[PDB]
Amino acid sequence: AIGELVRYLNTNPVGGLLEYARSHGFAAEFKLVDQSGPPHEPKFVYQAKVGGRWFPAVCAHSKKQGKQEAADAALRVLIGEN
Amino acid sequence: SAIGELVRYLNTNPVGGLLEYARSHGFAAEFKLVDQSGPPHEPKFVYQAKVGGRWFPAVCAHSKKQGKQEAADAALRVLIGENE
Repeated sequence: AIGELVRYLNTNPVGGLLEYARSHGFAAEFKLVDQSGPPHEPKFVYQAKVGGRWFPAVCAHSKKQGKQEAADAALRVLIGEN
Repeated sequence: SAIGELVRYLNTNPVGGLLEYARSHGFAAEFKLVDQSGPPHEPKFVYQAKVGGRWFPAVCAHSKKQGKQEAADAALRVLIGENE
């Protein structure tokens, strides 16, 4: 359980968080909280929601990185709780 | 928690509501600045509430006062969703 959470924390945290959700029968989702900036310097704020619970919101410079940064924050919260 | 718990604070005093919730669990209610953007005369702020080891939905606002209010309201609505 904890081992499965640590496994993909670095290489693919979205994948690790999605598998945690799948193992418990609920969803992991990545809320796009905000988009700012001009095309040459876009900024996104993302936050994970897993099974009705919300996790630290994070910033990033792409949607793809934003989702991974949000998943990383969520996994670290979950690793600590377990 | 029972139907109606915390509903009193919605749209009247959401920050004070979250402060009361936090005290009932022995924690401070925290409002975290997540991001700031825009030019100095038209800022945008993203805030989210935190109570102990629990996090709540992040929200966007044009001022710190409005961001905290909205973050508190979003947090209360998550908590009210636990009522049954």
